[PDB]
Amino acid sequence: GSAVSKTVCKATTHEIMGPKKKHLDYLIQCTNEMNVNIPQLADSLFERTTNSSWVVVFKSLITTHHLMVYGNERFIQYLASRNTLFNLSNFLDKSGLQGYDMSTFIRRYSRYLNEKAVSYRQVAFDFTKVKRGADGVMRTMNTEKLLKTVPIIQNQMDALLDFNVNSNELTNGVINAAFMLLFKDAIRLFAAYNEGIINLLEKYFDMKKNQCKEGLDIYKKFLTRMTRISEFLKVAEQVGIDRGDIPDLSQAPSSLLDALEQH
Amino acid sequence: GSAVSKTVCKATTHEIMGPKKKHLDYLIQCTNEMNVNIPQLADSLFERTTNSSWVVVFKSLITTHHLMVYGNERFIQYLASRNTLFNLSNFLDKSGLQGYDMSTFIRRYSRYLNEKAVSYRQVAFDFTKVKRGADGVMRTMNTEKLLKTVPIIQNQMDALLDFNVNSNELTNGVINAAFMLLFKDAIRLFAAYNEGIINLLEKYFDMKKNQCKEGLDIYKKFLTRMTRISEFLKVAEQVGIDRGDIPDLSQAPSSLLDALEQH
Ligand SMILES: O=P(O)(O)O[C@@H]1[C@@H](O)[C@H](O)[C@H](O)[C@H](O)[C@H]1OP(=O)(O)O
Ligand SMILES: O=P(O)(O)O[C@@H]1[C@@H](O)[C@H](O)[C@H](O)[C@H](O)[C@H]1OP(=O)(O)O
Repeated sequence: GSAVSKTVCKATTHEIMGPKKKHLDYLIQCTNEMNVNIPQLADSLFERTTNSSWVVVFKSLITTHHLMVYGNERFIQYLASRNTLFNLSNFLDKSGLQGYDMSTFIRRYSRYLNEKAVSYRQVAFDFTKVKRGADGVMRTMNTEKLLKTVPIIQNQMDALLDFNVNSNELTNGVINAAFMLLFKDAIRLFAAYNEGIINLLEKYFDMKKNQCKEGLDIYKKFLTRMTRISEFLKVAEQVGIDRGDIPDLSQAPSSLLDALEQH
Repeated sequence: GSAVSKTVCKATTHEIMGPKKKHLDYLIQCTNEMNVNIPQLADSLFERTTNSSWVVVFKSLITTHHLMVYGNERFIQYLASRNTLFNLSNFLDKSGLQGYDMSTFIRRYSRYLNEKAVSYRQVAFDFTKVKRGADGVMRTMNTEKLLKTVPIIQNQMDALLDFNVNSNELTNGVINAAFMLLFKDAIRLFAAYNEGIINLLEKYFDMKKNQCKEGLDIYKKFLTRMTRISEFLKVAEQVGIDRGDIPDLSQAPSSLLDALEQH
């Protein structure tokens, strides 16, 4: 409460760096205790995003992201259960040039975090954390659910990609911390999108006519998102990310000629 | 040969970013083929470090590092088997201000890479890649070897820490790529140093008098290196590294009072 509320403030000071690890680890522990009240924790983070300063606001967003990623699942479950989330579509800190320039990234990042909660609300699991491989959800899921799901991933991906940053704009510790978390989500989200497309192809020839028509549209939009993701990973390469952490995109786009299996 | 030699050139162009992933992955495959001649591969990288331009030289160093980390063990085994390695102690590119400023980091980075090969030569394994835990080498190694080894780790660590960079000097893609690989080595190297200290303490009370005297000196220098590593991880925090990747240093420095178990 007070100890939680104080940690929230310390994670979101005016200092120009991302939230400190020591504050973030204490918050993560908070989400794992059955006696902590999650809504009060969340409320304190939403209140910090009514501040007028870009630094405070951007740090409150990054804290929320890190908790969705490393915190107990009850945190994102609460965020998904609310009706309204971040309303920063018109944010503008005009106090200095860094302010103006960062305001745009705040808008875009907050939209991605909203879309991340909405996706959890719709399918009741986190695309970034579920079992991959061949024994996983995205690999072993029925054809009806599949057709319903893949388009939700696509949507979460588009909001992520709209962050639209260039290497020459990653110039301070705050936006750099945001980018590192976005990178982590992008690679896990791609893995899951890819798995769904693999299942699709597996089942495509064996399926109803109008189904086939829906699948065709999904494979279609996947190929177009494949090139956007390439551009995103190139910004990561330019910035200096370890090349061992960057996934190899040499997987699944040869086959567009089932655009005729609808004879 | 020619295909290897050409890839080396492409990994080390004048362009101001780290070596591209596609070139690095081809080199990694080269080290895993029984028919590729390792010495010719290595020689081509050493030749690039006689270039006059800081960009070429720094990229040849980073390529060599990435191969020591992700390549087949026969690569680092060859480097350790040579008598002379990098001789860049007097490097200076004076063609522009970026040149002057980067020359110092080239000197320091090349010394760390030399020390990394020397350490492999001395103990016949890579501190960064061996089994950790309780079923690992660093946890289960005899008291004589231990006393001999821990000081080699300490030495490799000091050369790593002398890189001595501040957040405000990480301003281009080349030095940033170097830093990401150094970060990865620093955390694995610390894990192994820590494991050795744990074993030490385990065995300390049950050991010969002069042995005890040696152990005491090692624990001593470990505590002093513990604070340097803290400073290093703080530069990583400032830059924006995901706080989940940064290790928790809340392990093993209470006990200095065996400085008396020598009664
Ligand atoms: O060394 P760390 O753990 O950074 O803690 C620092 C500490 O060095 C000291 O400067 C505090 O006054 C400062 O406010 C605190 O930060 P905090 O208040 O955010 O804990
Ligand atoms: O798209 P990537 O794979 O970067 O390859 C690029 C390619 O886009 C094109 O500009 C080449 O002329 C350029 O030299 C090459 O780089 P390369 O010669 O280093 O392969």
